[PDB]
Amino acid sequence: LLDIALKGLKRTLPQLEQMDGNSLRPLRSLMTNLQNLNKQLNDYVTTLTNIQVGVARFSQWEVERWVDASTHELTQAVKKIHVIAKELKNVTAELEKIPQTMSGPTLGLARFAVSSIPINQQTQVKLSDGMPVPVNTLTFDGKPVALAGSYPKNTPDALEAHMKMLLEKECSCLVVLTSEDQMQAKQLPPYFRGSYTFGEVHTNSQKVSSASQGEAIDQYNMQLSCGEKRYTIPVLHVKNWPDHQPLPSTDQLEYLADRVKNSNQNGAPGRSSSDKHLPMIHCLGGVGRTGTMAAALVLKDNPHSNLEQVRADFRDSRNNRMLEDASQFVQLKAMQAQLLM
Repeated sequence: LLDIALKGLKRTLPQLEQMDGNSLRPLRSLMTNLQNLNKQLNDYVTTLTNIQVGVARFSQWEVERWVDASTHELTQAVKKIHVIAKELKNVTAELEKIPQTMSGPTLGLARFAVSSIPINQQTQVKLSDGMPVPVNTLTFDGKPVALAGSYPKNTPDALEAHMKMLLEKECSCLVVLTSEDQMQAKQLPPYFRGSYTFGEVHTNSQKVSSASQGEAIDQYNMQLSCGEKRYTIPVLHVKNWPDHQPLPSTDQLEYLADRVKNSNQNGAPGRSSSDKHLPMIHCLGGVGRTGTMAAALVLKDNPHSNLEQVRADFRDSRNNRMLEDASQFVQLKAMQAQLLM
């Protein structure tokens, strides 16, 4: 059955690949092959096929009533169709490679390759329009703890997706762990500092002098704007946390955990959208320091939590690298000890 869903996909793709805007005024075939394939490969396809392309869904291509629109409104669709097709070439390879584990789809928006920093599928964040982002909803003991991702890739599309997510998921706060020296060594965008326009989203972040005085943290107030929507999310930038290492003292971790918890902490217990009002955390890779920070927030919510289960649950909801590095795990243990004392 896949002999068809593969060849009939190894020819239909290059068709959409080569398509213009008005060249839209294969698609019924492409979806046929996919429906046929319909495991870890099917969920990958389900996600892609579910991305909205014209206030609808690619798995619809009401689309006709919409096409007959402006030259501009069709180019934005074709461009979206190029992105999906590009991704689908992955399924082509996975079949042509003839599947228990599959990272969620990355529309080239991910900073690091999934082969190095994988993205668990079922917990991968998706926007209202179903566009997947390189972020995972870390969960411990069945409950979502934070949105962890790698440092946003330096591309207008990746940053636009990052900000859209911040505004839509209404994250309690943004927590950046990379130092000024690391940011200025890998050229990470200080997107959380000034004013930038990333697509349909505008961001204006002003430093909060009163709370950025300490020699360890710079706090900002970030105002995001998109259409009729507005949303301000506090930002916590840690400057004294060297990569691949724990904080200078166990007290600084606890302090860090406190300020993160004491900056928004909104969100309702047992809420249906357990995906909202969570802190968005990132260092360079969304695994090391990011994992620790998140773990530290777990101990503050409940200092009894089994740190080994925290680690195992963080690995099932993002990847195997969460909390690698013994150095940091030892500090967590120390932290828990004080909280228990």
